[PDB]
Amino acid sequence: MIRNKAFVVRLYPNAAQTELINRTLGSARFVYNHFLARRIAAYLTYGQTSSELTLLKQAEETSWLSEVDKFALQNSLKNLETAYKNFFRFPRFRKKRTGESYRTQFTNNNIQIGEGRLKLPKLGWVKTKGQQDIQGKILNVTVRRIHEGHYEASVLCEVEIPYLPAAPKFAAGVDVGIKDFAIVTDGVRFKHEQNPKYYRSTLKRLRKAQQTLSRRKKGSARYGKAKTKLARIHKRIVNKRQDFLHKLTTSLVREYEIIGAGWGEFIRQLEYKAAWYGRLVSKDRDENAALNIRREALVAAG
RNA sequence: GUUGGUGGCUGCGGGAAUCUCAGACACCUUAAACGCUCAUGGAGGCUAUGUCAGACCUGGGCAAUGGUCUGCGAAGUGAGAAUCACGCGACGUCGUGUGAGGUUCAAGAGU
Repeated sequence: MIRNKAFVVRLYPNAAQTELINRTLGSARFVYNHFLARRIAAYLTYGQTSSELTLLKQAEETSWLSEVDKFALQNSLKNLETAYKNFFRFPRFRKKRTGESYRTQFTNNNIQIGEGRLKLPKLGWVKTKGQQDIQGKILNVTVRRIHEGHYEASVLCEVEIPYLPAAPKFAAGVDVGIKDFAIVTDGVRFKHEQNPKYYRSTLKRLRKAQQTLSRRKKGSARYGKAKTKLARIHKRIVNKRQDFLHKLTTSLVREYEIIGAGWGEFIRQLEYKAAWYGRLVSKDRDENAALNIRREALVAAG
């Protein structure tokens, strides 16, 4: 019943509270590159990297590392350790991107949920919009920068999600459609889920944005504006796709107890919402393909 | 140089659709296309079809035929505005601070 959910709330920090977010993202990237260089030159362990980070915080040259939140740097070091272990079971550096995130752990109520505000360790009260009601213990907050004027805080909480009631239909055969995104079928009626509106149009706008960026000189101010616009259109495409898939998968979970482009997001959302709401997933051409998928999935399940 | 009817390009409204509002518009019963302003800039920008190859393809090779915009100024470059209500400061505006923003549905995300 207790599920880990990420109440992504749009942050609206002031000038100081966003300067600090920038200086913490840069610091988490810096303490990543520095210790990656140290690890590469070594051929360090968790204790060694923690001690060297503490010395850097006390170092005169890099004293500003202690200004940013400590949990961001600790989790940056943890991510570096995991990446190094995966490469051993020497990854590339971290490049300054538009979309960069840091996460802060929870300790002695350093992070608190306000009405239209969010409390963060070095930031104070950060104004938020669309604060979905939270009734669980905060685990960590992934303060991020989608692009220049867009910040978010994936407040990971342990909120007890309740299982949904009994479902009207027993299965929903879904398969990748040619024209439609997918065709669902309870078994008799073929509800063809058409692709979300203005999806080819927004892909065309994405191509125009990519062409505009490639026409500009890197490191320029107008190049920065075009890069931000490309990031905005990427975020808009992600929002449209994820909203289409959220609505489709919630409709599938509510309407059907079983659910037999962006298909990766579709499958991820379907699986985690099936786990959350108490469902199961078994993992003429379109209609017959969907019917066969439904029949085989139901046979495998039972 | 037009009172009027439909359409969505951009900005805020957390997300999607829709809607107000605002910056521009576009056609005339049609439902498509497009963000805008100023300065600089000086010849290119967009698109359809063909190619495996400019969104270059995989040390080798291809970048063709048309339409469309464009010297009445393209790309690039620098600077700006784009919801509402209260104040504060300075000359009806400009900054600056705070607050609010409709309906339905939805909302785990990240290296």
